[PDB]
Amino acid sequence: QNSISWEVQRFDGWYNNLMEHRWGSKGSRLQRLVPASYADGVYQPLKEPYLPNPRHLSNRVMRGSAGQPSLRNRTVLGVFFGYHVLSDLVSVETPGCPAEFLNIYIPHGDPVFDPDKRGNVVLPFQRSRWDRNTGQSPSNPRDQSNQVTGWLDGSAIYGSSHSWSDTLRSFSGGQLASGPDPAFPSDSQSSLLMWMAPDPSTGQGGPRGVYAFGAQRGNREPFLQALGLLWFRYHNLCARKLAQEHPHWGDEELFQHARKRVIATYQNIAMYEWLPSFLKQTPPEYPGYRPFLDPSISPEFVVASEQFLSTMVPSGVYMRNASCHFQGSGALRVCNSYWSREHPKLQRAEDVDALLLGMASQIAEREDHVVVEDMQDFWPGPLKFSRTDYLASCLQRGRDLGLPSYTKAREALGLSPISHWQDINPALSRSNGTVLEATAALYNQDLSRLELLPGGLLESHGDPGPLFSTIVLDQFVRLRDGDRYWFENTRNGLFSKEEIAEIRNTSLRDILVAVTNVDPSALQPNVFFWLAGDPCPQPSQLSAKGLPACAPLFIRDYFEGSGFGFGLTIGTLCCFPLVSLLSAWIVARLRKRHQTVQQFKRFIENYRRHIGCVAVFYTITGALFLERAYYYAFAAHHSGITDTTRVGIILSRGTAASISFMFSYILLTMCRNLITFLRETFLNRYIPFDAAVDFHRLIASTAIILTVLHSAGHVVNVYLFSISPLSVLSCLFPGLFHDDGSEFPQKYYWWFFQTVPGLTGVLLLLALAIMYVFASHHFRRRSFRGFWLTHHLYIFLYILLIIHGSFALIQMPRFHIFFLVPAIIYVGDKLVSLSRKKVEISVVKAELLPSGVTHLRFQRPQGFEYKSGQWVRIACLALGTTEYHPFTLTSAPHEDTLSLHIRAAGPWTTRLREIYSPPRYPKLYLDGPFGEGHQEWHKFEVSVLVGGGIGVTPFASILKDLVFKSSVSCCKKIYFIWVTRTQRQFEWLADIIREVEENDRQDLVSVHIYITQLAEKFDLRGRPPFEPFFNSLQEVHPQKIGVFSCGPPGMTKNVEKACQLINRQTHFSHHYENF
Amino acid sequence: RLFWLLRVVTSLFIGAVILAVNFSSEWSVGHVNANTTYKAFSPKWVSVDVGLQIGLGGVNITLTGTPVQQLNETINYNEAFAWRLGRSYAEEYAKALEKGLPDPVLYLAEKFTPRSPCGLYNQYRLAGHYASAMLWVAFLCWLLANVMLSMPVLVYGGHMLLATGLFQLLALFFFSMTTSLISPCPLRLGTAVLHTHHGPAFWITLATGLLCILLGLVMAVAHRMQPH
Ligand SMILES: *[C@@H]1O[C@H](CO)[C@@H](O[C@@H]2O[C@H](CO)[C@@H](O[C@@H]3O[C@H](CO[C@H]4O[C@H](CO)[C@@H](O)[C@H](O[C@H]5O[C@H](CO)[C@@H](O)[C@H](O)[C@@H]5O)[C@@H]4O)[C@@H](O)[C@H](O)[C@@H]3O)[C@H](O)[C@H]2NC(C)=O)[C@H](O)[C@H]1NC(C)=O
Ligand SMILES: Cc1cc2nc3c(=O)[nH]c(=O)nc-3n(C[C@H](O)[C@H](O)[C@H](O)COP(=O)(O)OP(=O)(O)OC[C@H]3O[C@@H](n4cnc5c(N)ncnc54)[C@H](O)[C@@H]3O)c2cc1C
Ligand code: HEM
Ligand code: HEM
Ligand SMILES: *[C@@H]1O[C@H](CO)[C@@H](O)[C@H](O)[C@H]1NC(C)=O
Ligand SMILES: *[C@@H]1O[C@H](CO)[C@@H](O)[C@H](O)[C@H]1NC(C)=O
Ligand SMILES: *[C@@H]1O[C@H](CO)[C@@H](O)[C@H](O)[C@H]1NC(C)=O
Ligand SMILES: *[C@@H]1O[C@H](CO)[C@@H](O)[C@H](O)[C@H]1NC(C)=O
Repeated sequence: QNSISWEVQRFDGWYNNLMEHRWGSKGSRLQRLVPASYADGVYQPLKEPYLPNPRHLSNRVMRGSAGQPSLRNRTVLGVFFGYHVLSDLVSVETPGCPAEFLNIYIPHGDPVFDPDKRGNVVLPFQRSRWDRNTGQSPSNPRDQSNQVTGWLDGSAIYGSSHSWSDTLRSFSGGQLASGPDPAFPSDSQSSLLMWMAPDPSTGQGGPRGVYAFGAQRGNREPFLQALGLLWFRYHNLCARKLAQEHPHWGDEELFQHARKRVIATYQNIAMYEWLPSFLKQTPPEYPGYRPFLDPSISPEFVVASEQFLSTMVPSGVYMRNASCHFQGSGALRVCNSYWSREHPKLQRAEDVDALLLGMASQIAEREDHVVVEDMQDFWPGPLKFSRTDYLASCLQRGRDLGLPSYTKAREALGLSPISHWQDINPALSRSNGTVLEATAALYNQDLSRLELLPGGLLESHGDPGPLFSTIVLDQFVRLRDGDRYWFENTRNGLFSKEEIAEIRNTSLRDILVAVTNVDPSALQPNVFFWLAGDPCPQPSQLSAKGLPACAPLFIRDYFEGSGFGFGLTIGTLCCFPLVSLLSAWIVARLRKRHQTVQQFKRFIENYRRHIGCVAVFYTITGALFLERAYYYAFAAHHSGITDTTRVGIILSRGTAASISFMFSYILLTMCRNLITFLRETFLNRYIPFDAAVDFHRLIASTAIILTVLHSAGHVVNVYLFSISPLSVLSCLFPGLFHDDGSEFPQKYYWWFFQTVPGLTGVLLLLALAIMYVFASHHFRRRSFRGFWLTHHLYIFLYILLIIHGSFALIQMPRFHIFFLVPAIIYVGDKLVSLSRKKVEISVVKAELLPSGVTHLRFQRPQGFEYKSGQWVRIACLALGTTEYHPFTLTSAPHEDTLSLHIRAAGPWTTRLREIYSPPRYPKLYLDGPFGEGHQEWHKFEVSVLVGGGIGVTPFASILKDLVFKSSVSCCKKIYFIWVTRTQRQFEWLADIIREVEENDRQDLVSVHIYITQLAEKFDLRGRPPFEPFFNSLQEVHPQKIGVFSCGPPGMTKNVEKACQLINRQTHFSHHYENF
Repeated sequence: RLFWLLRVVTSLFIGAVILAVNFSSEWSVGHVNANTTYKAFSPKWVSVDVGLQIGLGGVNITLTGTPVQQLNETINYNEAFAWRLGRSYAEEYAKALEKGLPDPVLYLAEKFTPRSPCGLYNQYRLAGHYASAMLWVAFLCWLLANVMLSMPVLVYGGHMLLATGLFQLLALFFFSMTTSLISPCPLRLGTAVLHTHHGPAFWITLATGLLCILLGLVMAVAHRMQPH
């Protein structure tokens, strides 16, 4: 189909070896040379009581001057090409997190980090990524995972994946996307791609000046950017040459051919040019591709390679042009160039070529324990501190990973054992060996403890130590002999024999000459060495004298300017009640335009079912809250989020479920058809259905209290989030946050007014304040339409309460689990109460009676057929709203002009009495009868009608109808007994008793009265002795007798005990009817 | 009894399209016929037709050879990677990569993986989550518009038809705020490109929302000004 007659090399690394498809891949795990050396055995790192302090170990041995020349004259381009190569292979620097630190503890009075002797100061340090399937038993301790393709496959130029190798390509020929300048890559791919760390010398952390390379952090030094740009420009050069020699080729063909050529040249240079110079001995040879060698990067390789390359970086890097005029003092200092965004010198391709030609001529530092101050003191700080000791972080990483000691990792490689400290480096102790003494004193003269960084750096005289050399050599031999796409493999079919013999004759001078267009006589044959004959000598060895000083330290303060704004936002949230209060106030002003034990016994007797219901409800809510809070505090919880926010998260997650349940079932409370059906069943004897509104208000108050607790907890949380680094936030809410090294978290107002939970929570706070203040007792008595207009927010409330949980911040949404059944039932009951309609009665006459009762009488609609003991609910619209209030009828069915007796007991009733005052014009909206109309006293020869307290309302209708039916039709001797406390509001009932006594001439109904109020009365102008009552009843006349009763719990319990104590020997049914 | 059959047809069609669209993986549909590499350990290029389908809850990626049997193997693939709150995407991608299914399918699956540069996962995990919750809300409203019409409260049964027709165009917006970012992300497949544009379910939701918004309004205005 085309000219790609080979198997294109994957970017991720998979499918490179036939048997194991996973060996060199993006997120593979490091394969140790020595069993893990953790503290407990699995994942705990050794620490300061056991091993010396990193910041005190660094200061003693690895500190000295900066003007020492290398013993083998290795130019600094070698050092930084090694830094480049060793980012193609291994990368264990990005902190994977369930956030876990192991901080560095500075000694007292450190002239750099603790200058003013402020007791103890802490340098933060975070653990790196680990393999999720390891670290759970002493059989398999925790193993880390490098995040780059573990082959030498140009995984630093083209990225380590395929979605990455696209975001830096232009698809215009085979070319990587450049910017306005053809030499430099496109800074415009900065976010979501590369590593953004603030320049520690100024503070700029913007995406401008962050190029697009294949290594996530290649901008860490201009001297590493130089090689990045070199390889970028070389790819573009060879690709455009391919285009000018094969014009009809596409974009993919050019890209893949140039890519394979660049990868081959890179592998050749790296291996057969850099290794014989890093450690001064050549790789053996190339045997056949070995499909069984394990090319897995070890941690000891990380330590050796990188933490030994760090020993020879100089203080300042030179700069020279083709004829080496070392100006472009001009030697740009290193400690001021970390993460430089735009450098005023390196702004054009000629300056980058000058930097390369200057590095290729400057003899890097010498190879020993001494490390310059530009890394030891002034290495850019990962978080919160802007500066950090390097060698005190490399030791923390060596003990973070399970690195061995120096005597344990010197016998697992076949190397001889060492006797004592003087025998670590025999040549060092021959001249000023007072550093081995200083490091023995630190380790208490215990030789088998060297953390293998100070042990390796102490053995290296002019080359890497015998320990580091073998690790690096055999690791690279395993990398080459276990790689299928190795350019010297004749089986993969990438290059022919002459294309291999041509790639294997390419040095770094050829690439520099091709890219920088420089004459080949302005450089040296071996760029990794300066050997007294090469052109353009060095002016003078670069000591740290005459260079600009390093930019001093400063601690970074999240939540620094935006504290006043945070306090003001909290104060404004708290003054939501005041705004609604003022609005409702102006609305009102505009609308106007030994005995105590018996008392407690009586109280517990009346209020048994209320106490039961309240106790059960609060038990359920407390159980939900306790379940959530206990699960979070100390239980089976993955302790990722709970580090210092235990209190806040416990509070929020505990109150959330309780308030969701309370809201769902406060919706359940207000369904009146189900209640009208239920209160005429045995359920009423266990739970009272006449206190639904009191239960409603109680639930509402409790829910607002718990909601205030919820909001306060979330405010504390939002504060504790605005001071947490990005590396911690990026694994509490993954997917919502990403860890590029900018490290600055989002401000408070982002959490409040730019997130769905925060925004809808502020909206819900406002709606709750409005709905709760407008519903107050002192604000609904004034205007029933104000109360009625706001309360329709509950649908807006139940919309917001679904959006509040619509996210995966902390947990899954559970409100829709609670909200289903109550909302279904409530909507059904609303439809039932909205289907039927009855309206527009006309009030015939309404006289006003004393004691509060207002006798009301209205005409009977034609279709109105009802029974004795049924209530209707009416609303007057003249004063207020269409609010249906229930009232029991007090007229016999045979009588026209249905009646009512209404007792003044609050806002609506007092307003209605005011409306019908001065005797009748307004018209109500009667809504039909609501009852079962139980007439079961026809089945009993003799009945006993008992009514108490408020329950004597329907007995007027009952008795009038009963005497009328007994008279007209032509139930023997039915008795009526009513016991009241004061007989205050029920005087019309006495008038009706008189009217019934006068009507009946057949002597059917006999009334009896017990007033039972002693010593506290007005004289008004005994107890109901049910015990001998039934005994005399059956005696005086031999009648089964009904004793139906309606009243308070005390009287009905008393008559129950009586009829039961006297039943045992007629029927005495005792069918307690609640009208 | 024609009008009764018409009302039943309208109600049943609206309910069926709501249900089908909420569970359909055809909101964004791309398709192309490219020349790609089949799989690892072989240098042979194939001729296939590749296309993905995004459905608020995961993607379907289909690799089908123009000759189904062109390299001694039959090429008919239809793989699904889902990102809804119930499941996880990275584990599915890892299992697919351990299996060894063809390279273009793995590539198009990788484009949507979490932490990929294109960032195509966290705007498809939330938009497809809200547009699948505003289509469970425009169902309880259709049920109420079915009930309030059965027991005639049509004066209040003509507002559920303004709520259903609005909760559909309130979910045709969350899935409309995603093509703004899927456009820059490249999808080059060998020598061909892949353009993903709105598919059937989007236009069907648009039509049904317009129909309900107009029908509720017209019936409410009629039964208000003329209860005929
Ligand atoms: C979105 O994707 C999902 C997931 O695929 C779809 O749901 C599935 O629908 C199918 C269709 O009925 C159900 O039936 C399954 O389909 C299997 C398809 O088999 C092909 O793919 C295999 C791997 O998936 C592959 O091995 C095979 O060919 C390869 O192996 C051959 C050897 O066996 C070899 O000779 C070939 O050359 C090639 O290498 C097939 O091409 C089918 O095999 C089974 O019968 C299986 O039951 C699935 O059950 C459904 N998924 C689930 C989880 O149940 C869904 O429909 C898609 N969405 C839409 C809108 O269509
Ligand atoms: C003759 C008569 C018969 C009655 N019959 C019944 C009856 O059969 N069933 C019945 O439930 N109530 C009945 N009531 C109670 C009567 O409904 C209340 O007095 C009135 O509805 C509300 O009073 P308000 O709104 O003026 O004062 P508010 O201050 O609103 O009254 C406060 C008290 O009344 C109760 N209440 C308020 N609204 C209602 C309501 N819609 N339903 C029940 N209780 C409410 C609350 O629980 C609260 O404790 C009757 C009252 C009278 C005078
Ligand atoms: C203290 C605050 C509240 C008080 C005083 C209060 C009081 C009332 C009262 C008195 C009624 C109706 C009384 C009647 O029918 O005449 C009512 C109805 C209602 N209230 Fe509240 N309520 C309060 C808080 C809430 C809250 C927080 C909700 C939230 C759900 C709420 C939901 C309702 C509901 C749903 C109705 C139904 C009214 C209907 O449609 O018939 N109430 N409230
Ligand atoms: C500062 C204001 C508030 C903030 C910041 C806030 C924040 C949150 C957050 C983060 C959650 C969990 C997030 C999620 O997973 O969806 C939550 C859940 C909840 N919040 Fe709030 N909230 C606030 C105010 C309120 C108020 C006033 C209420 C009262 C209704 C409330 C009721 C709830 C409820 C019921 C949940 C339940 C979560 C669930 O669905 O399971 N919140 N809130
Ligand atoms: C795809 O490959 C076939 C193989 O013969 C070739 O004829 C055709 O031109 C190619 N088309 C594209 C777009 O690559
Ligand atoms: C190199 O720098 C010197 C410094 O004066 C300058 O004279 C010369 O033109 C530059 N370019 C060369 C030598 O190509
Ligand atoms: C091939 O041999 C050596 C290896 O670097 C080199 O010096 C020589 O110039 C090369 N010959 C060429 C490039 O013609
Ligand atoms: C290393 O460079 C210095 C710089 O002048 C030179 O004197 C010395 O001879 C060089 N080393 C060797 C082995 O030539």
